Amino acid sequence: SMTSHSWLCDGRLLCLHDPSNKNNWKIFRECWKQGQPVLVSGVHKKLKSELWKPEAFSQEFGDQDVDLVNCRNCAIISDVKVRDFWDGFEIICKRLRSEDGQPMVLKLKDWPPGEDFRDMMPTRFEDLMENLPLPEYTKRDGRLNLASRLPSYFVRPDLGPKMYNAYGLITAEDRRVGTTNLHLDVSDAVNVMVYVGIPIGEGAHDEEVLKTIDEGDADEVTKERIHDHKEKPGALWHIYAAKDAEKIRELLRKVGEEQGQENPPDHDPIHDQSWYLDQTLRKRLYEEYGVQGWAIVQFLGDAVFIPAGAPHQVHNLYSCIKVAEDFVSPEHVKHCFRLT
Ligand SMILES: CC(C)(CO)NC(=O)Nc1ccc(Cl)cc1
Ligand SMILES: [Cl-]
Ligand SMILES: [Cl-]
Ligand SMILES: [Cl-]
Ligand SMILES: [Cl-]
Ligand SMILES: [Mn+2]
Repeated sequence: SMTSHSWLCDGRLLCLHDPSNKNNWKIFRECWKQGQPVLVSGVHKKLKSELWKPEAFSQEFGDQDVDLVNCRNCAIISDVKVRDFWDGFEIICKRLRSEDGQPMVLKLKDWPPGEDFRDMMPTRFEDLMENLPLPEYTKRDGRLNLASRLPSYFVRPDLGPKMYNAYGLITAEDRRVGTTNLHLDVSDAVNVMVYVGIPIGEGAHDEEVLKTIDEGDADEVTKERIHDHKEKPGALWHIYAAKDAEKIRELLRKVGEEQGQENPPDHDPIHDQSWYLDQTLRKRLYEEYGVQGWAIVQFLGDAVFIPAGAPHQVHNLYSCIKVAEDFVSPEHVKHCFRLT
């Protein structure tokens, strides 16, 4: 039967089921005030699916110049055409190859660039902004979004949204790599999975995806969305409470020293955006520092709410198109204040 919500991460994560329900705020706001992330499913059913396909982005914008990142080694591929990324999104025999002759796992950097999403893609902008969940928090002029209402004593987010496009990580060695490394934001954010591309060529890659989710610490109910409902999984997230950020910095300073990095005692390994917490590091954070996180699988049409100050990392299972909007809730405005 249809219900309003469920609890994932062994009861520790709210999952809303109706993205446009006028009463969602009554369930949301208590979890949000406690500094927890929230998942909202079903946003893909509200969108115009023809606007969010890789072949359309290639046809309309393919002649623009961009830089890519090689996810495996962080090498920058400079000044290529954006069609060279899009045409390899799902079809493995079209991907740029490294010198070993293997197809690369690539991330499309800063595209559309800076604040240009609205100017470059006005119809996509309308379709996304009109269908964001919790609109009093997430719309540019929502009553509970302080972004447009704060003086210069607060760090204000750029004008959004921002698009995040990258291929899926494939191999057993790839399990230790991030799509986006561990970092934090001083604003709140909502991140929507608008498209998941499951390839063909090296298609039959189902098995390494299940081992990644299982070793990723995903709960038993999350494993049921695959086997029972056949939903498309996009990306594995780990999110940590804002209150645990300094304990994470202590672990990463100790590990940086063990690995012969030579860092001053005060340097900030989260701001550096240079670490991915693999199974070994996540277990060491729990056992040695007492810190538990949330392991979240973001399926097609899931919106992940990330609280200001919360350290988080992202590992794509398949090729993903994500679109994110920043906002400033009253619950978490302390995180962007420039004094004390
Ligand atoms: C039978 C329906 C309406 C179909 O979606 N399911 C619900 O109960 N939805 C619901 C979601 C949020 C709130 Cl706050 C209230 C109700
Ligand atoms: Cl907080
Ligand atoms: Cl458009
Ligand atoms: Cl709302
Ligand atoms: Cl990164
Ligand atoms: Mn982020």
